[PDB]
This record gives sequence, structure tokens and C-alpha cells, in this order.
Amino acid sequence: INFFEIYNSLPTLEEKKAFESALNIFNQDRQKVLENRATEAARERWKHDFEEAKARKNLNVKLWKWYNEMLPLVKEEINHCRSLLSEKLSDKKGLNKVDTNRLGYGPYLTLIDPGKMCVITILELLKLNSTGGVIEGMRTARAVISVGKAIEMEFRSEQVLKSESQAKILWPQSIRARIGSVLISMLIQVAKVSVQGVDPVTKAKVHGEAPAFAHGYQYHNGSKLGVLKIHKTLIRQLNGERLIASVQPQLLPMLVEPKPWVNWRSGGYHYTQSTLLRTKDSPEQVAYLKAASDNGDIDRVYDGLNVLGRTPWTVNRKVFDVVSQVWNKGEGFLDIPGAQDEMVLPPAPPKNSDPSILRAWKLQVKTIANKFSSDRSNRCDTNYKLEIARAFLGEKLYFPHNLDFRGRAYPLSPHFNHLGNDMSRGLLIFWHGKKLGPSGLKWLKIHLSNLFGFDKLPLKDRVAFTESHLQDIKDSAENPLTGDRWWTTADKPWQALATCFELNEVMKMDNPEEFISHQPVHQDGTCNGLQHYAALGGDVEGATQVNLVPSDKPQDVYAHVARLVQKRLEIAAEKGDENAKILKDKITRKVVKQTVMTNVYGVTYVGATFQIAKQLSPIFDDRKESLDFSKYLTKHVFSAIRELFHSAHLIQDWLGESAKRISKSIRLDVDEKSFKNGNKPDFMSSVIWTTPLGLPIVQPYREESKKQVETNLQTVFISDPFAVNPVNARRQKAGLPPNFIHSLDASHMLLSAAECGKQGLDFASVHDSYWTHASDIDTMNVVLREQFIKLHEVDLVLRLKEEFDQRYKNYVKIGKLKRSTDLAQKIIRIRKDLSRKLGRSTTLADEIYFEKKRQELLNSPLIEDRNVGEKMVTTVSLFEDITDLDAMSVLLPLRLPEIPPKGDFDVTVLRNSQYFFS
Amino acid sequence: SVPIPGIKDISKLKFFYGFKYLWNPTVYNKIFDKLDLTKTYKHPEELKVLDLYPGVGIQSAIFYNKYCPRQYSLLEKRSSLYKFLNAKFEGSPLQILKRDPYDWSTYSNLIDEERIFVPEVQSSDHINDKFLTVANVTGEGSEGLIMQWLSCIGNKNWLYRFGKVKMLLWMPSTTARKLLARPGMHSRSKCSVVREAFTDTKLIAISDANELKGFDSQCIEEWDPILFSAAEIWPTKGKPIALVEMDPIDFDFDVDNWDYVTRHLMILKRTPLNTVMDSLGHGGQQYFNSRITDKDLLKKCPIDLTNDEFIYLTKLFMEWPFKPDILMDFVDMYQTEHS
DNA sequence: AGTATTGATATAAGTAATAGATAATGC
DNA sequence: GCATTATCTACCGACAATATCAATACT
Ligand SMILES: Nc1nc2c(ncn2[C@@H]2O[C@H](COP(=O)(O)OP(=O)(O)OP(=O)(O)O)[C@@H](O)[C@H]2O)c(=O)[nH]1
Ligand SMILES: Nc1nc2c(ncn2[C@@H]2O[C@H](COP(=O)(O)OP(=O)(O)OP(=O)(O)O)[C@@H](O)[C@H]2O)c(=O)[nH]1
Ligand SMILES: [Mg+2]
Repeated sequence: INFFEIYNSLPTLEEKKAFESALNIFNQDRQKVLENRATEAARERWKHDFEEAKARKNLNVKLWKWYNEMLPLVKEEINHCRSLLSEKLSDKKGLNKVDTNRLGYGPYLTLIDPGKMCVITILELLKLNSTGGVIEGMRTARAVISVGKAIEMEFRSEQVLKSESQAKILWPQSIRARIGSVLISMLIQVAKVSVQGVDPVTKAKVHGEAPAFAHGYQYHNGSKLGVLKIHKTLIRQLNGERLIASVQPQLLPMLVEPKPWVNWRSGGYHYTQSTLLRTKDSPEQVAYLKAASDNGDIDRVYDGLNVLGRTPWTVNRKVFDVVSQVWNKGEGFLDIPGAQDEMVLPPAPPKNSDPSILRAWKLQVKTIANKFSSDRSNRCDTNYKLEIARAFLGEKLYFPHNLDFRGRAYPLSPHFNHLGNDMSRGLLIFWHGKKLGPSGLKWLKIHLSNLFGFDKLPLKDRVAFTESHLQDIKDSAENPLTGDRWWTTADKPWQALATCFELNEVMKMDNPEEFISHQPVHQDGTCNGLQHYAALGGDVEGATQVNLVPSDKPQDVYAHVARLVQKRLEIAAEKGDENAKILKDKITRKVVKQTVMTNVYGVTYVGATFQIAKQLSPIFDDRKESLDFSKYLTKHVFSAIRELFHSAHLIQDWLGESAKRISKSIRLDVDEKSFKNGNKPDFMSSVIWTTPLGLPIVQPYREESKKQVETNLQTVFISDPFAVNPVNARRQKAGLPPNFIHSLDASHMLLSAAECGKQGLDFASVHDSYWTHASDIDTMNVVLREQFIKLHEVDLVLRLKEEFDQRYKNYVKIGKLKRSTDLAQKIIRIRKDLSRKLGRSTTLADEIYFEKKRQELLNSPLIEDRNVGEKMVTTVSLFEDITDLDAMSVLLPLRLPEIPPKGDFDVTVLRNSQYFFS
Repeated sequence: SVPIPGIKDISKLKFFYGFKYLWNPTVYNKIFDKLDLTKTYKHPEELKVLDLYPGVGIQSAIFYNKYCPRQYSLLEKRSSLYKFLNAKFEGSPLQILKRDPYDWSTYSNLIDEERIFVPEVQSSDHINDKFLTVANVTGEGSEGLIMQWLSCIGNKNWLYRFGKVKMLLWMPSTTARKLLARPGMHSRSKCSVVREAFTDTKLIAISDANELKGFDSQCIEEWDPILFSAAEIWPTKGKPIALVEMDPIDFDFDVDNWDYVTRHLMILKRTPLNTVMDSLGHGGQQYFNSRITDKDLLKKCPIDLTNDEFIYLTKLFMEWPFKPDILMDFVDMYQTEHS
């Protein structure tokens, strides 16, 4: 039964609320069944389909054949392990499996049911297709690790269910791999598939049986890569009509209210526990998050996440019908690539041709293969989404959120959510419906104008556009297919279709103010990354250029750069240039958007070339391998914007210099005793700061400590999560300028979400884009401006500088100075002092160790004890007399640069600007 | 006649870019006597020699002194050595070209577009009598270049479209050990197979006494290289070097399928052939077990296989009805972004 | 006398691939 | 001491080399 049909039919909010409460009490059981006994449902579907096919969907028939044939081997494998564990000790055993290997992974196999293990391994292999960059398969290490992690998750769900029904802590990756290797090594020999071949000599067609999966190796730039490959028959099976129940996600959206976030390790799903941060690679992030959660410094983060999570959604109906009709057509559409069977490759050049020609042909073939596979992947993903929305039609679904290590919120359900592409954004609406009122109609018109790409004009122009095109709106909404299909011309078609639906229903009425509209209306920040620099350095020109100060018409930075580049090319194309004539009119704000965006984040020349090259292909100004225009365009873009953002570049360079200085600092405690590896020590200090909302941000960039661990298939090259390694001084200097700004944006989003949730709105955010009902846009805008003013009223660059200074007090850098410079000369005298008392020449480690105890002496609570220690003058203590530190090797204090001067800009003046968010 | 550079002159150059050159005229005279170029080039007066990476150019001076070919072209672009070449060899028949041998374009841009150096094409049944190539790729960085040229031998496209062009190559001793490894030795790899299939390489000289222990004990008997020491090469801060005479030979096999089969067989070079063929495709072990009657071949590891057996396995692979597509054997990672 | 880690070297071959930071070296 | 050559990575967002082998370490 489709409960959404009943919900809209009720007359008054009282009956609706009673029905919703009863529905939640009912849906608790459905959610509990869904989370715990989902794989048994897949087994039941496999068995049913097999029985039906035998009595009188081909993929489901085969899967039960493998699972029923794999199961005997697993029961034999576990029995062998238990035999060795039954006997206490056996000194002499064959090194093959019984000596150590079956003792290594013995206990971990005995945990869960063998049939469950078979189901998990089949599902995990079938999900990992065309991942890691293998053409028709996957990487072996990722496959075995994923299988092991899935087995562990199933064990902990079963364990918690047993513990809460009757009334190591985490597996090492040297143990997770072996379980997956054993299961996959059984499945490789179990699986079979039927293939049709053509004889090369006699040209006689034959049939045969071949293993479904195989294991091989491949090489990229002089390095092997173990891969698992899938027969083409399975691949072409995986692009059929639909896949009803064979591969169902284990982390699909909830049916009831999510568990509120009350701690850093408790929230989200009922039977499943999820950590606040997505980055589980580093342990230091976990340590700092636990420390900050114990006190309770991040209550605002909890509030924002709770407000985001508890928004009820529901699957759109009419758009689902339209998509179902388009999918059944079997032909390529707006973005659905269509079912292509065989791909096309140009004829190979004669082998006598110059090697450059053959290399170019190989590059072209590589490009063609990536497109064909990228298209197949898109089609399969669209089919999977249409599967997920099918079973959830007319159902209430909630999206819990978590964070990455900076603060940006991401839904837990990876496949079907509102962060997906345009089609996924089209199949979702709000369950709670609001009357349009005097403003909802205008805001819905503005939303349609936004979705049609015309969101750079004033508001009156957008309303005029929609009022003019009302006829096409009705024409496209009545019959989406076999009509004029005006909604296909839109920049975002699968949302403009729903907007046209709602506008048509509205205009078929006589009173717009009585309609209940469920369509979310976006409000995206314009040049958000530059808005944060404008508010940080207090630049008036920068604030004007990013729609901060009140104005009359929208201003943007990317269109300005596009016009500059266009006139540059036009001048160039008028003096006889050949490439500029082609690119004379092909430059728009979309082509030059991400290069202007990421210039202030530190984008490289080659990264910019690939950005612009990726952006050229959708308009096919050239072909896929015509990347030589992109180099010219990026050179012109950099030349044009060489002298545009100066206030922003100052903060970018300050953050870069600060990160470089921190990454080369040594604390006195870590250098407790020389490692004797070398005179130079290791650097283990990362860059850490705190969000304005209290959250700690630790950059997890450290050198890799990978090693090869043997499995049944191969020896996989994996890392040690517990290892602490010297920091990556290249990525610490490159990640700070983007990470700081993204954390600022995330904090602003969390503040705004919390306030809007308290005020009663339905809220949902996508980075800089915030959604709400068509009738709540004015209140939401007021909240946005108020929270931005609250965030940026206090100086943040200076606060960051003070926090760094108070976090890295007793940290020492290493540098060089002239042996005859008087400042450096005096240390040599101190270097001579240890020759008698210590008995040996003074060294770097000893000089550092000397100051370690003096800090304890300085902080001794006794005043008499302070005089004992404070009188000493160490090598570091020489520099305390002066401050001009810029102008052998000597230790130096960790001094951070001066903050860029702050301009005279008032942040409150934006509270009346109506183009800040639009 | 030609003023040969001396030790007192090549000692002033500051940068050698990792390359090491021999400068003792006695060793060159012994080498050029051992090579015996007069038994294959009947008329050196009509000979064109292309010399790549000459460096100091002492070998070029001696070679021109002894034989006096009609055209001797040096391709060098590294600035420090180019200055020395330009200054020392002024007013000489040797012509110096400021182009980089690494690029694929330069050769064409110098042989077809502007006809600076046009050789004489000959048939593919005898060693070309109007074309000799001399190369000095000694740096550890420039090892892929040797393999690219060695594959261009098989493609007959780069400089071997003129015939069986003979090359005299200076290369690191480790590269010589890898290339000249007979079946079963510790140094056997895929480059040894390529050398076996495409070339008949003979070691001429080596600059270390101990390095001979790595090579095959028997084969040295048939070669007797001209042993010298590391005191006659100027940049002594490197590794021992070696000289080899390469010349193409005919063949009849599918280059692409043979390349695929050898590449995917030599990864597991020590596992027995009983279970290494399972990596050449989906269900390849059963097919190759059905089509190999003798059980002896299925016992030898890929490190023990002679190139003839590799060609036999290639022929078995080509007649397989269910052979995979060898074109799509690559990893696309920078290119691929998965939603 | 015996296995068992443990570090080192080769692998393909223009890495898509080119520009700028950063380390290194020689006289 | 500075100046030319060598090495390395590619803005951020949770996801990746492997086999063979001497060589010593060490039950
Ligand atoms: N470092 C980095 N940040 C990005 C990138 N793309 C988007 N962002 C960030 O995510 C935000 C999303 O903004 P968008 O709506 O995509 O674009 P915009 O800069 O606001 O400009 P408009 O298109 O005018 O809205 C940006 O402002 C950046 O802060 C990228 O490639 N690199
Ligand atoms: N952090 C980060 N986010 C990105 C990057 N590229 C895209 N995104 C995000 O992906 C989202 C989808 O981008 P689009 O497909 O262009 O859709 P959109 O958000 O409406 O942006 P426009 O179409 O340009 O208006 C954006 O909102 C970005 O926030 C990136 O490189 N880094
Ligand atoms: Mg934006």
C-alpha cells in the first residue's frame, strides 16, 4: 500500500500527525526486519527463481547454482580448521596450510554460518565491477579487503542482535585479507558460465563451459597489479532489463526517524554503528575526536547533523513513471547511454608506420575504451537506482548523515540519495507539504528559471521568463513524451520536469495560495569559496565582486574571466592565429569555472589543463583526444587571471608558509632519545586546528608504510593502520588552503541548518546549496545572512594564528647560519662547553634534550625551583633576546609569519543583499 | 688526420649527465680490430654512419681516421657536451647536428622532411652495406630507450625499414647481463626473449673483470671480450659498461600475440608451466592441457623456456577459439572516475 | 642443523604528461 | 656560493604494486 496517497488525502494536520505517529510505530518492525534479515531475502529470491525456472531472470538462476555448489566446499574447509584446533599442540606440521595458515584464520571462519559467507562473497564480488581501473574486473587487494570487512560487519550485527535479544575488537587487516582470499579462491573454482566461440581455422561455431571469474596480473608503468576478471557473458547479463533482488545494498535509507547524534560513536542506524568521521585511515583523528567528544565541545555539530538527518523524503511518482517509460525504450536518452553491444575501434595503422603514429593510435584506443566502459557504468547505475526507488515507492525514507575530517555532511546511503546526479535529485520530494502562500508561487517560478540555466538575471527577469514560457511548461507537463519535450532543453532536465509538473497543477487551479507543494527549492551560494576569502581578509573590491555588498543585479567572477579570455582570444584570432578562431565563441562561464575556482586553492598547470579538457567535451568543441586546445586555453586563462585575486592570494600564501613551517618542526618530547638512524631526526608534527563550532581537524597525510602479506591467491600490498609515520610535507602544504575554506563552509552550513531546524523549516543542504519548501525561502534567506554574520564577525585568520601559536609553543626548526656570524658564533662556544662535562662534542640531539628538562624547571610551581632552572642559557635561549630571525646548522624557534593586513569591510552590510545566495 | 680529443681536454667538462665514455685510443684500436668491419662493408667509401649520443666524440674521430666514410653525422643536444663538440671539431668533415636522439620526430624531421641524412635502402636478406648505427646510452635513466629500439627492430619501422641495420651499443653492464641471459640463468627475463627473437648480439668489450662472472660461462668462450679496467673511462663514479654488436635476423610469428603471451608468462617466471597458463585467459589451463600431448613441456618453468617454445605456445594461443582481447589489457586510472 | 622473516631488485618502456617546487651536486 | 642538473608530484573530497631471492637472522 502506498501510504503517501493516504497521507495527502487526509483533511487536517491532526489526522495527518496521528497517522504519521502510528506509521512510525508500525515501521519500526519493518526497519528492524530490513536491517537484520536482508541476505536471507536474497537467498529466498534466488531459490524461488530457480524453482520456477526448473518447473517450466537468468542471472538469479545461476547465482543459486553457484551458492548451492560453493556451500559444500566451505563446510569442508571449516571442518579442517576445527580438527587442528581440537588438538592442543603439534610441533611438526606441513608448512602449506596446517602449520600456521589454517591456525591463522581458523577461529575467524568458525564464527558465522557458511551459507551466509557464500552469499556475502558472491554479493561483494558482483558489486565490485570495473573498479580500480581494471577494464572488466577489479583489483584483488580491494576485493579481498571488502569481503573481509563485510564478513566482520555481518558478525557484529549478528552479535549485537543476539546480545540485545537474549536479554579482537577490530580484525587486523592481515586477518581480513585471508578470509576474503579463501572465500574468493573457492568461488573461482566453483563458478562456471557458458560461452559461445568461433573456430579460427575451420570457422565452426562451438559452445563450452568456462570459469566465470579468473585471476591475473597487469602492469602500469613498471609495476604489477593483481586483478580479478569477469567473463564477458556475466557483464552483458549485468546490462539486461532490471536486477530485482540479486544485488541489494546493505546501507539503504531508513524507514523511521534516525538515531540522533549524541556522541562521536553513537548515532545513525539502529543495528549498525557508524563513526562521525568518514576518514578511518588515521588513528590520530579518532583520538582527537574522542577527546573533543568526551568534554562535549561539538554540541553544535551534533545539532546540525540531527537537523539534516531527520528530514523526511518520499519518492516522486510521475517522474518515476516517465523514467520507467524511457528505460523500457532501450535507446539512449538525455544522459542514459543506451544499450550498446559492440564498441567501435578505428583500423590499426600499418606496422611499418613511425612509432609515434602507433603510440597515438594506442592512446586513441585507450580513450575509446574508457568512454564505452564509463557509459556502461552510468547505465548500470541508473538501473540500480531505478531498482532502489521501485521498492521504496510510496514509502517514508530518512537519510542519516556523517562527516569527513573537515565537517562537510554526507548521507550514509551511498547509492540512492539527494547528492546524486540530476536524475537522482529528480526522484525525491518532501513528505511534509506547505501551502504556497503569497511568495511560494514566485519562488517556484524562480526555481524553474534557475533550473533552466537562467539564474544570473535579476529576480523579475526570472519570473518574467517563467510567465512567458508557461505555455511550454503546460505542454511539457501534460505529455512529457510524444510532446515538444521542452523540458529536455533545460540544463537540469529531471528536476525541471518535476517543477513543470507542479507549475502545471498550480496553473490548472484558480487560487495558487491553496496548493500544497512538495518540490524543494534550491538557493546556491555564488562564488562561495571566494566569498569566504572576501569575508576573511575584509576586501571591499572582493566583496563587491562576489555579491556580498547590497546590489541590484547579480555579479559573478567567472563570467568576468570568461569575457576577458574571449576578448584576449579575439585579439589573438584577429592577428592570424589558427586555434583562436575556433575558440572565438566557445568560451563561457562553465568552461572557465573550475580553473578560476581552484586557482586560490593551488591548482597545478596540468590539473587545470585536464579540468578545461574535461569541460570541453560536453559541448564537443573538439573530440576526446583533441586535448591540444586545452593547453592553449589554460595558458590564456592563467595569463588573464594572473592579476585578479590579490587579497585572496595573500591568505593562501600565509597558510602555505605556515603549513611548511609546521611540517618541519620537532617537539622536545618526541626527540627524547636519538633514534641513532641518523643525525637528522624525523618530522612527525601535522597541522591541526579547530572549527568555529569546536570540531577538531587533523590532516591525515603521512608517508606510507605498506608491506606484502601472503594470501591464498597472491601477496597483497597493504598498509598498517596503527603505524605512525613521518608526515607528508608535500600534502600538508597543499591541503591547508582548501581544507580551511571547506571547513568554514561546513561550519556555516551546520549553523544555518541548526537555526532553520529550530525555526521549524524542512532543511536539506548540498555543500553551498540549501533546499527548503517554496514557502520558506524568505525565512531561510534571513537565517543564512544572520548565520554568516555570526560566523564571520570575529576575526578568524588572527584566531587561527593565536591557536597555532598556543599549540606549537615548544617546537624547534633546524636551519643554517654562517660560522663567523656573531649570533651563530656564540653557540659554538656553547658547543665547546659539553666537551668537558659531557665528555664529548655537543650534538643536535643532546642540544635539543637539554631544553626538554628546562621547560619542566620553568613550570616548577616552586619559585625557588624556578630560579634554579630559569638562570640557564641554552642554544635555543639565545634567540629570545632578538626577534629578527629571518636574516653549520643551528636550532631555531618555531615562529609563524604575520597575518595579512585586514581591510575595512563591515560584514553586516550583506544582511540586505538579495544576491548573496540565489 | 682528425684531431682526436685527449684526457687533458675532456677533463674540463663539468656535466656528463650520467654518461660514461672511454677515451683510451689503444682500447678503441683493439676493439675495432676485434670487430673487423672490413669483412662486411666492402666499400667504406660509400658508407653512412649515424652516431647517437657521441659525447666527447673520441670514438668518432678514430672511426673516421681508420675508414673515412663519406658521411658521419653526430646527434647531440646536451649543452655542456655540445659546446665541446662544436669547439673541438671545427673545420672537420664530421658534421654535428643539434638534435636530441630521444625524440621520435627528429629522425623523420632529419631524414624525410629536409633530407639531411638519407641512407641507402637494401633488401632484408643481408646486412645493410651503406648504413651503420653507433649509440652510447650509458646512463641508468636511459634504459627504456634500448628496449624501444629493440622492439622497433621487430616492428621494422624506426630505422630498420632500410634492412638489417647493424648497431654498436654502449650500455651498462647490468643491461648487458639482462639482455645476454641464456635460458635458466638468474638474469632471465622478457628482454632476454626479445633479444633472442630479434637479434644476434655478441659481446665485444666489458669494463670490469668481475662482471664476467654474471654472464654465461660457456658463451664467453665463443666471444672472448676485450677486458680492460675502469681507469680508461673518465667519469669513474658509475658502473661498469659494455659494448655489443646487434644485427636483426628474420622471423615468422605474430608479434602482438607473442608479446602478450611472453609478457603474461614471464610474470610468474618460476612457477611451473602446469599452472602458469591459467593466467592467459578465462579457463586457459584446461585448454592448454588438452592441446599439449607431451607432459615434459608442462614441467619446465617460463625461466627455462627457449624462444622456440614461446612461439609454439603463441601458436597454440592463436588457435584458441575463446582467446581474450589482447587490445584491452591496460589499467585506466587517471582516465577513469567511477560514480 | 634447521626454518623464518627481512630487506633488496627487477618489472614495462614515451605513465595521460608537462611545469614548478625541492633536493643535489660540482668546481 | 651560485648555478646548472636531478628528483618528484600533479588543489580538496575515505580506498591501494608483486614475484623472486639472496642474506642473514634465529629457533
Ligand atoms: N578544492 C575544491 N573545491 C571545490 C571544487 N569544486 C567545488 N568546490 C567547493 O565546493 C563549493 C561548491 O560551489 P559550486 O556551487 O559548485 O560553485 P561556486 O563556486 O559556488 O559558483 P557558482 O557556480 O556560481 O555557484 C565551491 O564554492 C568550493 O568551495 C574543486 O574542484 N576543488
Ligand atoms: N569537493 C569537491 N566537490 C566537487 C568537485 N566537483 C564537483 N563537486 C561537487 O559536485 C556537485 C555537482 O556538481 P554539478 O554536476 O556541476 O551540479 P551543480 O551542483 O548544480 O553545479 P553546476 O551545474 O555547475 O551549477 C557540486 O555541487 C560540487 O559541490 C570537486 O572536484 N571537489
Ligand atoms: Mg555555488
